Amino acid sequence: MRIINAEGLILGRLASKVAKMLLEGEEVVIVNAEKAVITGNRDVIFKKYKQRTELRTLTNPRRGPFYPKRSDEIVRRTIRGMLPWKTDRGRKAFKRLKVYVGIPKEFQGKELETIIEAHVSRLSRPKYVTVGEVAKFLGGKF
Amino acid sequence: RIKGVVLSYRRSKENQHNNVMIIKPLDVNSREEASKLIGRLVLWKSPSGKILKGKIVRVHGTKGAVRARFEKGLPGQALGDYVEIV
Amino acid sequence: KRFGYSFQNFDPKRMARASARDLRISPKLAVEVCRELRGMMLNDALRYLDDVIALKRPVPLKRYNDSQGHKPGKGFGPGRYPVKVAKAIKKVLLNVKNNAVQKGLDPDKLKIIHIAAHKGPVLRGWYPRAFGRATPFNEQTTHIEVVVEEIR
Amino acid sequence: GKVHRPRRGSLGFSPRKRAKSIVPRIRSWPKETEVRMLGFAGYKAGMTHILMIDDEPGLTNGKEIFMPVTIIETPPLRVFGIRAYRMGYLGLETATEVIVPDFPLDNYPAKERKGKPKPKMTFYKLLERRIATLPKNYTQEMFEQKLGQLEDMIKEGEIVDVRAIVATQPWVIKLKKKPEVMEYAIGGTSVEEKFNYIKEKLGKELRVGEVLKEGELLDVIAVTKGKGTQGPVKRWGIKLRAHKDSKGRRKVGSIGPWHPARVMWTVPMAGQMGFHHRTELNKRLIAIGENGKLKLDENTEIEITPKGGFPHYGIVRSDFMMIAGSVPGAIKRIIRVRPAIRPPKKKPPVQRPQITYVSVESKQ
RNA sequence: AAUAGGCGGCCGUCGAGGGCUCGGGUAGAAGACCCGGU
RNA sequence: CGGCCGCCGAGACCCCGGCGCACGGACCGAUUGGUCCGUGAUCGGGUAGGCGGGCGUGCCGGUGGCGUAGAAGCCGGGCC
RNA sequence: ACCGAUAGCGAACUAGUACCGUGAGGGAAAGCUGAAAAGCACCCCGGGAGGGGGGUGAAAAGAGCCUGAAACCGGGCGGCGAUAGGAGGGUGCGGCCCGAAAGGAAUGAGCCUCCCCGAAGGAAACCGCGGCGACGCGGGAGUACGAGGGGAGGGGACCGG
Repeated sequence: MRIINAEGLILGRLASKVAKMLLEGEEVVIVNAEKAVITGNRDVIFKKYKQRTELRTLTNPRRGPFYPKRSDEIVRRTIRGMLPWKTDRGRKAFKRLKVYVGIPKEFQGKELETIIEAHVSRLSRPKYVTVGEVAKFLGGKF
Repeated sequence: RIKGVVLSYRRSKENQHNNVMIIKPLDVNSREEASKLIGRLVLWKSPSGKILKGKIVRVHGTKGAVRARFEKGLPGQALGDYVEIV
Repeated sequence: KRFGYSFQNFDPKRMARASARDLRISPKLAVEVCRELRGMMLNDALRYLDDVIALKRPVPLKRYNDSQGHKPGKGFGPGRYPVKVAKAIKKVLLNVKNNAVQKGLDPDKLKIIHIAAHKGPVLRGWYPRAFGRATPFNEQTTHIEVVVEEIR
Repeated sequence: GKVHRPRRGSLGFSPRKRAKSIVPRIRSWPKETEVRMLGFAGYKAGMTHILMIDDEPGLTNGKEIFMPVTIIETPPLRVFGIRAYRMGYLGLETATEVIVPDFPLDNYPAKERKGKPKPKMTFYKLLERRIATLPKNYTQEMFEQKLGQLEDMIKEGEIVDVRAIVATQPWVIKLKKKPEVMEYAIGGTSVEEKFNYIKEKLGKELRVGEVLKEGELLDVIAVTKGKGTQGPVKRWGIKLRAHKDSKGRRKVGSIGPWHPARVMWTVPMAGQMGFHHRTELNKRLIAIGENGKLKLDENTEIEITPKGGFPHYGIVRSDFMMIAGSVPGAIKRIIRVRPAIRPPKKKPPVQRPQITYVSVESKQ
């Protein structure tokens, strides 16, 4: 089991690496989902996520796309998008992932890994909005 | 002996070759390290204890993966599973 | 003699058998009742059939249950009271009990190890309908076979 | 152009299904600084009317006006449990719950029949009709240890909320014997204060007078009267079809367009009507009466029970509430009340209004 | 709610609890739900 | 956007083994043929259509046989 | 050198019959017990129809009668079986199960170990050098390996299906 501190990490690259590990067959726990960053313009990102949450089935809301609003759920769905979700292998790989906001009591005092391919130091300018800010705009709990 | 992970079949985007598998050994991360394993056997264990035999024939890519040819192809439940080199 | 049994391992020293042919009852309800009665003791099965006839206990339906209302209690679910089928199967069970007694087995240790219902010959008839159409009106008959064994 | 009109019925009360339980649940609680239990419970008895001098702001202020009221019988509740809530990952999670040990019951209306002495009822016997699995060999000492452990957890600070578990006593008013067990929040900002408030009344009786204030607004929660299966005309208030319709008049005409090739959930259809969980807002508590009697002007006391008794209900014998207007539910239904959660900016004064006449004539 | 939840209590490694049956509706198309049963 | 480096990727191309075909050759068949060798980078998809060979069914003239120690037929399997 | 009961005349048989239309006129379906009825005496159960024993027969072939196919229905056994999506299949293998004969096999199976040759193809450790870099070049070396073709030793029941 590998624990990854999502603080100061690019969401897409972190999700790609984590999906790769899950497919190779490891157990991954992400510990700081609310601190992941998304580069771009704040208004554009907010509009995109608002439209994603607005997607729903007209004939029955109980079947519509349930796009997430919490930070950990946003990270989980981003990772799920990079997996063969429509296959047994993809479902099993997704079942080996846990995402949390903040460090839970059970993970305190443990080794927290990081991905240098997703750190914010790669960016020329730090123009990004955190998943926590996105969830706050969307109205999620955290 | 060495431990390895079965990654996938030898494949294109929409074509699959059943008797060749891609295997990643634990502590190899280059073609130079992976080339030392050419000619070594690869063993896979079935749930009932049956042993399936293959041999490493070529390196794959540049990150340390290798190609193993199996006389009888792996079932496909071996994807992401562990195999023994030698 | 005229009809054979689907049971393969019949042992005359420990088992008894009986049957009824060309019964004017519903084969589907006969199948349901036989499925309920399979694996039961003879006296318990007789009490079951008596309760079904008296309407104190519904028979669940697992295969033929279209447009069937549920019943009070757990496991219901569609159920009904096939009184005619219950009476016919009760007659068959009494016959098998007599056969076992005449063989010499104890009636209180008999378990129904085989019971089956089959579709028999169809008696054909017609019923008039609108626009000068003659339309089938048929009776489906049932064969019942039972084999019981003495347990020790 | 076409003709516009609002849609038939509201989509904010869907699904229109039968209530999960006949005992109402309370999802939200008002924020208060006073340390008191935030609500009460009772049984719906009937409706009557009064004439009162209006005190609420408006055009008819100071003029004697007609007012319909509902009488809710509220025998004292029994406070028998305390529950503690910690903060979980996704919300409140109960950490522990302590109930008092068994005690003799003295308010049970035992009657001498031919042979045998008084039944001599005790608690955990009426409660068994609801819980059915109660502690065995439970002692005051063990109860004290459990309470001390709960208090120690509160001191450590793992507890973020405390609530009181109460039970109704229908046997006092001879309505029935099976009680209703409910959970109630306590106002205030100190968990220690709330814990002391519950602890001082654990195992005791709480009366509506010690909880609620006359003349204040309340929210009323109950399950409405059941109507069975009802068609769309009554369920959603659709318009009857043209009188020349040969396939029926009490049905929706078109249940959807060609595309989407499915029936949308918004099309009215027949189904369950009534027996729904509902909440009513801003119902004034006109008065609180004791022992089935209401005092008027320190020298007149009247019986709230009308001549011949309430229809489909007995005689009021315990404390009761007078609620302005109507409340959801049937006769003898369990009704929960809480302090109003969204009162108007200009609320009426918190005191009993001047009552000039109370109707006690036959209601049947 | 597939991360398919929390807590108190009773039970098992004969037996807690429940169903049919009984008298009635705060309920009802069958099921279900609710009160009572010495 | 202007360039470069390494990999991965077909039934394509290369190699080993097998089949058929077209043409030529040797040898051998009492009615269309059979065995073997040589060449094929310059033979091997295919609708309409043309041509060659082969499998199966009833009966007749011959020839050689099987069967109550179990024919035809039918059911489930092995081999070619 | 015709057909062999949906064929041959429409009719192999109580067939131009049954039956349809007021009427001219139209017009089916339907063969087979066994060598011999030897066509089940007697007992138990059932209101009966029948069921179970017991008899006849080389064989129930039991009159609902030569063989009894397919579709369909009921039961038994093997496999799957209530979080999973594609016309119900194709390639490969794994799990469970069957596996006497007709396939191989104690004159030796799956399996384990070792040795020789080898087409097209074909690395790397390390050393020297070029490039800002990804990297490349000469040696190692056409070496290790390589489809397939042969040999020896061990074990003793599976392999194919």
